Amino acid sequence: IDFSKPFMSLGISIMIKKPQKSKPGVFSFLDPLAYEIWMCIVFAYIGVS
Amino acid sequence: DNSYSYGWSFYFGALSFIIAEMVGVLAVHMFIDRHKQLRATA
Repeated sequence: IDFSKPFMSLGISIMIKKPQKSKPGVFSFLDPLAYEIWMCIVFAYIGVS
Repeated sequence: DNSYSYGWSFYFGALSFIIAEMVGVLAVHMFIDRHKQLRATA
């Protein structure tokens, strides 16, 4: 087919999901240990006492 | 051996533990009191 001279310029480019705010949770200090350990520290503290 | 969650049979066995330890304290507190009554009469 035939083409005119170009009417708009472009190049191939990459689209990503710009960002991901990830505001941390209020009670996030307890992430390192799973919920089981925490409940089991309260149970292993009542027993020791 | 996921979104595994715990039900009321787990929390009954957890609540049972708490009630058992508290009755244990209470039973020791009665044993102490029985013996203190003996020492008092002495």
